[PDB]
Amino acid sequence: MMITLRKRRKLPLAVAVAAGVMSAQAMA
Amino acid sequence: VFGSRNDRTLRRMRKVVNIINAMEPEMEKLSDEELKGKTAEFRARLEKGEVLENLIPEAFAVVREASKRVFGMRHFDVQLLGGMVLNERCIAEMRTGEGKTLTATLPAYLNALTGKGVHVVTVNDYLAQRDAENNRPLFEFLGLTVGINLPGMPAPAKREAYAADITYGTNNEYGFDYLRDNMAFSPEERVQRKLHYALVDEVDSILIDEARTPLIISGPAEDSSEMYKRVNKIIPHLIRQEKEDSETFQGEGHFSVDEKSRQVNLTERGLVLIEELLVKEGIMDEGESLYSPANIMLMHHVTAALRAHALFTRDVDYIVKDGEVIIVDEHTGRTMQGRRWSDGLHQAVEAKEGVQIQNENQTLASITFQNYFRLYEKLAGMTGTADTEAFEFSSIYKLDTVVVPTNRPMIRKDLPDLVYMTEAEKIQAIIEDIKERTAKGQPVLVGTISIEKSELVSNELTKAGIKHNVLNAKFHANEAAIVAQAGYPAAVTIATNMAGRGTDIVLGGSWQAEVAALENPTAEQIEKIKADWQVRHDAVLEAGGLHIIGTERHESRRIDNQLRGRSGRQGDAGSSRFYLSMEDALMRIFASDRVSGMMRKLGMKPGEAIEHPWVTKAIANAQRKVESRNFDIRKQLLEYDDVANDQRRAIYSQRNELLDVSDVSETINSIREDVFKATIDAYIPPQSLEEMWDIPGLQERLKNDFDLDLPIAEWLDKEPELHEETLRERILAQSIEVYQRKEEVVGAEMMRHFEKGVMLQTLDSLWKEHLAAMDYLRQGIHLRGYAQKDPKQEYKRESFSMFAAMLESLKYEVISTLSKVQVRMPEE
Repeated sequence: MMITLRKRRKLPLAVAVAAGVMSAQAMA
Repeated sequence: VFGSRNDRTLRRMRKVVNIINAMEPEMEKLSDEELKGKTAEFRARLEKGEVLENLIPEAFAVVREASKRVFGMRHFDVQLLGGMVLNERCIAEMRTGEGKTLTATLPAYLNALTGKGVHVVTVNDYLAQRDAENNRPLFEFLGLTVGINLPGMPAPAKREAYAADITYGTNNEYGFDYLRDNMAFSPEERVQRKLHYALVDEVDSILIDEARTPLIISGPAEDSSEMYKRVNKIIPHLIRQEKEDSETFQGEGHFSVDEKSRQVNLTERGLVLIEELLVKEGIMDEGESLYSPANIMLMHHVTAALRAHALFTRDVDYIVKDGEVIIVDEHTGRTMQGRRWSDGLHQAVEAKEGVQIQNENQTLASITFQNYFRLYEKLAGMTGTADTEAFEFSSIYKLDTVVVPTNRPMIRKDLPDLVYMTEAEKIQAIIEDIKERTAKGQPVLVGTISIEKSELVSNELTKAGIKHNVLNAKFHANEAAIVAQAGYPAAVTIATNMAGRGTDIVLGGSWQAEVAALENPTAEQIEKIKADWQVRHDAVLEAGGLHIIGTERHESRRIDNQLRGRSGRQGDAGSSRFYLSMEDALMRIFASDRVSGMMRKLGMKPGEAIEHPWVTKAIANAQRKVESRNFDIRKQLLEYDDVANDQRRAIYSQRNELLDVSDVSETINSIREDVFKATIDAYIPPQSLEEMWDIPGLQERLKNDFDLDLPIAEWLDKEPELHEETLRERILAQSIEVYQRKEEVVGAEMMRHFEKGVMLQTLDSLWKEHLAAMDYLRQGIHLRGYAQKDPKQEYKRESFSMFAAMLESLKYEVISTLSKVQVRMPEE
């Protein structure tokens, strides 16, 4: 069958560094 | 306001002062409780239909009356003028001795009647708490409330002080409070009230020097930002020679002999190496460029990993032992275990090796004093007799400069500058001027700004045989002892760079300090000393008042005038004499000392007073020119500051709205459709063809960022009449349906609170980024400002695009996160 492989699992870790300074969290 | 500024303002204020003086006898007939009743009356009248500026005649009269019963000091007419001007948005110049506390009490009471809160800005906590408790029995006597705000004060106490009629506090805490207030999640968390009126004690420092002082809050979340290690993880896939990883390179760079370019720099002018980092993996792989204002944050992050590879070599440039990062100095062989290179440099290193990545230390929240006081409606303050940069008040804060007359006629004999050739001539001339006055019984205050000259003149004075006392700042007790008799006849006091204002030196000495040195000063002793002191005071008057001598002048006339204004306290007697040599560094402020050398042919004649007033005028001209040059620089810097200021003001306004309001469904839904449309338009172009629609890409995105599994390929397969618009709406409708279904499980009120919080959180998260991004571009724009284009204008352009992109990213993640939430939904 047609196996459409894609890198949907992108790593936003580089961007998370900016929000890392004030990374607040709620229930999830 | 109406009436010509300054000129007409002076007589206009006098008109009101006359009324106050006439109504004073009437106020003296009013009981204490009646004065209190008038204060409450003004409050009612204000809401009835009375203008604050029209209440001045009665208000100031009450203050004058109350002060005579509380302190016993009547507010002078000159103080009424200044206090009245302080009601507007102008700066009033107050001479040393007039009485700042006896003037600032007038505008405070007047504006306090509005109940909005008078924000008094003090230079330090000492004066803040001093005047707060001192003026408390005055304001509270009329019914007004006095609140004190100290740096570090708990929120509960702050709210009580801020809810008061008059609030005393420091500029430092004032700004931080504003930041904490604006960065709140609930409106009840607030500590501030309203920026209606602000009265700063000293504008000379707080408004001029502290103008470009940004209150940077470095409050990280700590934890473990291992996210950075995932970025540097792509570097080991490259080789330092070609394909991204390359120390400068530029085609050649250097020979193959440890070509590690530790001078940093960085360039990549090939635009073929950076192409290896971009694309693939995820993020910055969609098709975005790294040299765009919408990707400046990552640009300063990826380069960090690069400048942490061949730039910083392990064991030589730095050493990490057991997780402890220590900087190794190759210059002198020193180890810095309590230091780390900022700008995320240390973080890149800690992310390169197996070290625990920290949360960095950058701008979590920041605001400039200039950008803070500009938010206040009525901004007034007192300035000293410095002037100089006073002209910038109208350009920086847009305030009008007004001068206040002295209580008494200033009999300060200002003499010209005696410029000599060598320092020997200058110093000797000073000794002679002093020696002559030592016989006349005139106190001499030498204001040496240079320690080298302080000891020099001291040695010379001893050589000639003249009594002198040096104010050594290392012994405050010694200074206080000398200051007590600094106005004593024939007392030569040498000051080494004295700060602004200074102690109020009374001519003849200070009987207070004399009686305080006695065990038991009986009435007889006090009267006797006062009698002697009186003679001593009159003696100094006949001598010529306090004689000030300036060995060297200062570039900025602000400090120069500060020294000149030391004499003539509240309009007393004195004499100012300044000296200068061709060897002093001050002769270099005239563009070049070669030009000033023309004065070397003036004759000089050591011992003869050439007395040339044009010399002083020439120096004063250059003195103001120095600051004129600085003004241009300040303006250029403020140019970039205001850019971030407006953006901050704009985003803060939106954040404030979402903070005050309880419901945000309107905003959430309005942006929901926009976010979906924008996301759809990225895969499906409007009015295009079916084969031009990336169904898989859109489906994957929906099942990734929106947590919505929609078989669009199946929909269009069976429903061809979907066309395009209906298809877009279908997706949106299905999203709203599932959204509400998720909502019911969490709770209506809870979801509204969640959305409200998420919006604020996402806004703040991007704000932290934007704060750093603005800086990255601020310094980076230097390499972007090409020829045939202004670097400031282009910067503003890029900054606007950055803000727009930030807004788009804001709505994007807000809606996405609200959908990404995995809510436990039961079988419906």
